[PDB]
Amino acid sequence: SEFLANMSHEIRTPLNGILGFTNLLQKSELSPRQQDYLTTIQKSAESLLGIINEILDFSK
Amino acid sequence: KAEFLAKISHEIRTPMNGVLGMTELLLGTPLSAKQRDYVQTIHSAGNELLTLINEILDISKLESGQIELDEVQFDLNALIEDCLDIFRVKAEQQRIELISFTQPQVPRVIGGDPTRLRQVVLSLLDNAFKQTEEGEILLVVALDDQGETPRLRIAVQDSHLGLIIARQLVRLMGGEFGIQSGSSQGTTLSLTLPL
Repeated sequence: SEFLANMSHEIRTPLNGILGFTNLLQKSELSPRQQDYLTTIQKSAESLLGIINEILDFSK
Repeated sequence: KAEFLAKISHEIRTPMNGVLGMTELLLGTPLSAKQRDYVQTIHSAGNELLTLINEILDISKLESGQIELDEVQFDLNALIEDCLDIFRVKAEQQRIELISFTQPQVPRVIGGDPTRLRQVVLSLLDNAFKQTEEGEILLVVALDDQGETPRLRIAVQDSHLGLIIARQLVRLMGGEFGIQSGSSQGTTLSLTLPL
């Protein structure tokens, strides 16, 4: 199915950007709560990137 | 298959709202100008991405018989003119001449699903600018009496996953959705609906 592949790619590109900026923020000067708030974003975004990886093989 | 997408888009929605919620709280805590720029960028990209996902879930629910369309009287021109104002600001960042032209015989008020029709026309406009470079984008609202009862025609010509969702909506709306293109005339996306 081409839709799932298109949906995955459409989601992946912003998603790597999210992770990219999240990483950058993690390297910066932030409080533990901020860092903790960031760790949840990373976890959620990484989990989301795991799902769309399934979808992209599922289409295959 | 419609329930398979709805299940997928659901699984994808939950972590997304997790990201946005966290960014929302981050925006409320002390941040440097650069940090806030990063967080604001994560928040903008996150919302655009949640919007698409919700539109994917929305159409899947509609095709799974799980929800239905809205049928209410509603000011067509106001809707059209609300969508064009969303793209005015981008027609002058992207040196584009955005024009509109509603026909004489078109009624002001019609019945249908306003919020989802708004999604459709915005999707055709979004496509249009992304395919156009310093040209003209022409949105036309007209009537199409070909096929017994008179029918509303909304077309956007210019000089793609949201467009697929837009086409499914038009079909559930009992309409047709077509694509025109000529070397001299540019590409035209149109959607003919019942009145």
